Amino acid sequence: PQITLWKRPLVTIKIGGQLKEALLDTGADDTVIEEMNLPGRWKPKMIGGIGGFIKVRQYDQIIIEIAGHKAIGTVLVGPTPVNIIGRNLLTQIGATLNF
Amino acid sequence: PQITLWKRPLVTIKIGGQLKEALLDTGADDTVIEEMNLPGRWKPKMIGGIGGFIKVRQYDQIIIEIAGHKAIGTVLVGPTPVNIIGRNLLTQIGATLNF
Ligand SMILES: CC(C)[C@H](NC(=O)[C@H](C)NC(=O)OCc1ccccc1)C(=O)N[C@@H](Cc1ccccc1)[C@@H](O)[C@H](O)[C@H](Cc1ccccc1)NC(=O)[C@@H](NC(=O)[C@H](C)NC(=O)OCc1ccccc1)C(C)C
Ligand SMILES: Cc1ccc(S(=O)(=O)NC(=O)NC2CCN(c3nccc(C(F)(F)F)n3)CC2)cc1
Repeated sequence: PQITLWKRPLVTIKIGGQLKEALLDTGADDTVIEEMNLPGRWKPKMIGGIGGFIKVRQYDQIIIEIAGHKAIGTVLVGPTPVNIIGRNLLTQIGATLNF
Repeated sequence: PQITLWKRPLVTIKIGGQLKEALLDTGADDTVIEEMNLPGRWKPKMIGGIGGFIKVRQYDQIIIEIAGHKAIGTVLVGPTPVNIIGRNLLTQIGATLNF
């Protein structure tokens, strides 16, 4: 695809039989989601935001379809105001910024 | 150019006749920049993201060069831990997410 940026880059993501939407986010080191019935336990983490720092729940080896493409990685769950797909998962599906 | 994303996409910018580096941020609705005086009048605004909210001086019709591409737009001035060229100005230089 070749997505223009006049609106938010929200794409259909799927994860362990859960259809959702998410934000392709070139300024996000990590992928961060609001909830999902993920692999039980989670090693805790801290992530950096514009308005301070938040505590999240890290889950690894996570299979996720993004916009068609398959991806494997580290989905954090945290108090995010929108499902964010960061560079860790954007790399694998070949996603690049262009101008 | 075509920017892969294994690292942060920081680029050279020129703003207020001052050279900076700044992160190309497709999740950001607005453009946010660290302290500096710009010309013209500002008006208060709060923006929010991860961690919570910050306060900003919003400036308008602010001429800005980005990886050597000219652009007029709204630019927010406030204490971000990083300069962010969000979607408002990305649409001007013709930026797209390609995969
Ligand atoms: C996703 C995170 C991992 C990411 N943070 C990082 O990658 C940081 C630097 N690194 C990191 O987490 O590494 C691990 C760690 C941290 C420190 C040391 C060791 C361990 C991040 O906060 N990403 C943001 C940029 C950033 C990075 C460096 C430091 C400061 C800010 C935007 O790209 C990202 O797009 C966010 C997510 C998002 C998108 C849209 C909606 C709300 C939040 N947007 C924003 O912060 C922007 N806000 C918006 O687009 C609009 C204007 N506001 C909004 O819709 O907010 C309403 C909202 C606020 C409050 C609660 C409910 C709703 C923007 C203006 C800066
Ligand atoms: C391989 C390939 C090359 C070129 C193209 S394109 O057709 O010249 N450009 C384009 O289509 N832009 C927009 C429309 C489709 N869209 C999108 N693309 C993928 C996945 C999702 C979804 F649903 F999950 F959200 N949405 C937004 C961008 C296509 C394919």
